Amino acid sequence: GEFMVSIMLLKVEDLHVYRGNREILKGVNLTVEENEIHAIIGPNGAGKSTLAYTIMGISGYKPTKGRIIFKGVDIIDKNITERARMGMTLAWQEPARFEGIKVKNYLMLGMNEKYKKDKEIAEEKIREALKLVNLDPDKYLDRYVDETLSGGERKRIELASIICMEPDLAILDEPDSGIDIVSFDEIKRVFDYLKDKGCSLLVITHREELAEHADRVSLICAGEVIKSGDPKEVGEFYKKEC
Amino acid sequence: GEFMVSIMLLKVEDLHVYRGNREILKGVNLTVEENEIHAIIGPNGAGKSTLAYTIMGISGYKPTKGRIIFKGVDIIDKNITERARMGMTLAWQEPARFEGIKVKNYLMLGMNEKYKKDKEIAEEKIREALKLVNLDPDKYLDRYVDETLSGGERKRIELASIICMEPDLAILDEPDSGIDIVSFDEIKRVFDYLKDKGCSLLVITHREELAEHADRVSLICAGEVIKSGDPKEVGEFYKKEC
Amino acid sequence: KGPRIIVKESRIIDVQGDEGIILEGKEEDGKIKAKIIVKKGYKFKYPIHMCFGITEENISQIIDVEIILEEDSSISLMSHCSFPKGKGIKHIMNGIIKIGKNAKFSYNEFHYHGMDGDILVKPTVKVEIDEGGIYISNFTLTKGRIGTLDIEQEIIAKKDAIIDITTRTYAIKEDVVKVNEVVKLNGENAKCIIKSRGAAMDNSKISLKLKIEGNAPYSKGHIDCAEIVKGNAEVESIPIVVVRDDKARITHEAAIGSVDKKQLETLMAKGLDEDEATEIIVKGMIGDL
Amino acid sequence: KGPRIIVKESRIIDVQGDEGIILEGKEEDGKIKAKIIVKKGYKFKYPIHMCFGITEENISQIIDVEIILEEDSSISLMSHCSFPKGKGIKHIMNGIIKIGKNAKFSYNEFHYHGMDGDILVKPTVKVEIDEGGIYISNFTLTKGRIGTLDIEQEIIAKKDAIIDITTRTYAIKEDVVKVNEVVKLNGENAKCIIKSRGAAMDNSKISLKLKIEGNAPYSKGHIDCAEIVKGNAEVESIPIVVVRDDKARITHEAAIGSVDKKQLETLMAKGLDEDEATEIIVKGMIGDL
Repeated sequence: GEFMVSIMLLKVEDLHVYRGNREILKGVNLTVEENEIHAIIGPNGAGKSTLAYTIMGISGYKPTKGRIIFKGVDIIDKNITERARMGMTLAWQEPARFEGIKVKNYLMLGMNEKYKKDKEIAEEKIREALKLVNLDPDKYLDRYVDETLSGGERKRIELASIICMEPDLAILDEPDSGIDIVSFDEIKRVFDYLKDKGCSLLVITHREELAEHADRVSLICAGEVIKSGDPKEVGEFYKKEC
Repeated sequence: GEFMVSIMLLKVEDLHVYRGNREILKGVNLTVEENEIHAIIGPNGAGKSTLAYTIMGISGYKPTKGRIIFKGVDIIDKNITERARMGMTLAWQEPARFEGIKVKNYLMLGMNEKYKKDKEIAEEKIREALKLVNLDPDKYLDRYVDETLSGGERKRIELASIICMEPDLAILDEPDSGIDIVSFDEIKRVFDYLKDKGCSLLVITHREELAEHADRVSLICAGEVIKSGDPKEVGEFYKKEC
Repeated sequence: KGPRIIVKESRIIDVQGDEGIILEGKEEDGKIKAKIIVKKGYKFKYPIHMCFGITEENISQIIDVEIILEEDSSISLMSHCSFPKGKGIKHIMNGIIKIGKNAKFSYNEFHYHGMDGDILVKPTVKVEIDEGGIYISNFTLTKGRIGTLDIEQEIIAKKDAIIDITTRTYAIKEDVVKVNEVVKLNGENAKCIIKSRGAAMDNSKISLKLKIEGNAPYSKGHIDCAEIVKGNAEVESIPIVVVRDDKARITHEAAIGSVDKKQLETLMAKGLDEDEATEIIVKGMIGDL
Repeated sequence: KGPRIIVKESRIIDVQGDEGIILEGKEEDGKIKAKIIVKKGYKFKYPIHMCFGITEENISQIIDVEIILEEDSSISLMSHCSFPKGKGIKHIMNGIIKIGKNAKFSYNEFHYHGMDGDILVKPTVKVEIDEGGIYISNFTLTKGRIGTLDIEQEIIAKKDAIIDITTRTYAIKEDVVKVNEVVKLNGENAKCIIKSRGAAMDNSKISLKLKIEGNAPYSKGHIDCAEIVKGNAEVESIPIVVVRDDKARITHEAAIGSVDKKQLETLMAKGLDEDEATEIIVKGMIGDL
């Protein structure tokens, strides 16, 4: 209902999303609070990606029943651009390749107003973001975000984009996949940096080990939130009950 | 030299592999012993994939200096087929899709003579291999190993193939990537099963958490084996010194 | 025992049609004139048959057929060709298919030939699809010598139509395969896929011209072509894409020549030799496995 | 101050060639006859220039050039065209390029035009590549109105040759873009890539015919075509693949029509509107971004 909504950034109420004849999300009740790293775990086919695309307003992910409230506003009639302008962003699992867009210009797209305006401060933010994702800024600034990059380079540049954007809500679809991750300390270093800045992360993942580093974890099984709360408790339940 | 070679399955001696003008492997000294899960860790561009392809005899991965001895035989003039007939196999990171080959027929290719020998045993091994990788045998046996499958389904079928084959040496390039892994208990269940059967696994990985479950770990940095020994020992060194 | 059209040699053997499926047939000027009419609302789950047998030398099996599907109807036609003698055979089919509003037609033709390549299989199919219509077409010629295959199709699609056209061939000796298919997406949101799979060996000659025109907003199309070349076989792949709307999008992908190196090397890592591995790939490609 | 060939209007302004790079030039029958000869062993790291300026009305800048590169030589040619007035202009280049054993030639042509489209840019390039030779070609026309672009190229390659041909275009108003390139991989292990990138707006007409013939063992090729359609623009993509060897392999991929939905939606998730996001994609496509 209306209980504790004043400290809630995102509120998904009994959401039903259909993909063709199949109902993928069968009543999703999920909330994201301010300054929280809330992870979403679940098996293949549970609706993890569908949920992330429905919140962002991606075409073809329209709810049949339910509502998505972001910042107190029901975003039912808002498009991707309008939802992004409210402080919500999505990092896809396989970030799109773009013909002829340099890294230095790509990282300026959607950049936070606190960096975006001053040029020498915006250019410094790019360096800090590329250095956080273990990429040499001078080796990548003039590279294109095209097919030429490795999947790990392109996904690290996408992680740097989330850093430059510094959103109120960052939806991260499988952030540790395809980056050639050395250890969870690499991704935790980025997660804690965004958290300290005031961001909330909606980390979508199938890897229980990644979810344990989050503040809260929700287990989605067949389009429904089965258990939610403590990361280690709901995590151990996920590994056991599948 | 010749010390402890009688219990060694694989012996890579000062191996130099060139890919174009660049020398990728700059003197690799690595050994794989009988009944051992020997993991190889290293950053991107260290030569992990190149090493796995050079041992298997993949075209375009020819050594300039050094030798690869498998089962006491120097396999310098042996092709992929000839190396596979000696008990060595490779599971690629992105297993190839095939037009019109069913799962039930794909899992019979290269299957161990202990099971291939009898129809009832071969059909039983195909069910336990698919059940071990958490796939419903009846839901996948008549599916094609083509583009239609998800990356996770195709890579789980590839792990099932390694099980059916039961090689003396199984080279596994990034076995926990692209499978939608719930936890390391899923991959360890498969690793222990192969180990109990007498297989040696040459697990190639960039993820330190995965290498911790192996018996021995070798750190490859810029085509050379820097540290080798205990999993937490060399694993922690890799996270710090990179 | 089923709505079927049997043609042995150049003569009609049987012409039987059930309730809601009018099957007419006659012989005029050396050709067979068939007319299939699926009545409005009739959705048949059992496939209609059309058997063509040729055992005599120098037979010219010419069939002009018109298939009409009325609004909300559904039918599947399974054409079977058995030409084992193959000395002077000529199977020619000229078809006019009209798929009504929200109707669904599926066509599957399978050929079984002998080792004589004096066969000419020549289908020409004109297809007109109304708002919401569906057309699924499959031609398979992987048994015996093809001889000379000459397929020509032209499909005109209106709003919300769905087209799926496929060809699986196995060309050997001096076989000639000619495929010319055009799909015009002339209505909003009309979708199409043209797929070609096959293997060409010995002195075979393959020409695959596959075309999609995205002429309306939200029309989408994809051409997928894959052809293995073995021996002295020659292949030509001409996949045309025309776009006349800024909200239309068509893609194509093709791979022609030797088997994919990763596929070959993956099977060789299982202990199969290069010839066993290639044979597996080719058999899967032609639908044998 | 550099081996360059300057042509203002239909006249040669300058003809200077350095040591090991013979640059000849004369005017005969209304055409310019140039001849560039790169001497055996000479690998020049600095690019040769070729400027073409046209400010007069009704100019027919016809240039017949022959470029010969001897064994183990290397050169890069940077042709620049400035046609700002654009009324009745006609730039025609007919070139014969002969790349010797282990020689390397690179050609880059950039155009800067005004807003009137009475320009005809017509390059015809015949390229013969010997064992181990390299040919790199780039035509960019993304500034002002193209007018009518008519590119024709035919490349014949021997053992171990490498070919890389690219085209970047930005067609507006009633612009016509015609591209016809054929690459014949006639020697063992000869490799090729033909790439086309571009955006077509308003009432432009694009025709891209790109062809690769894999005629020898171990020859490999790839055709990559991507073209954005905006407004009432019309595009035709004809990418032909011919394979005449069982150890040859050629692939092709193309995407024609509206911008990729994932690319558009990824930029809109950054706060850009559909028009800003499309503008970014199109600018990157044409090499502006």
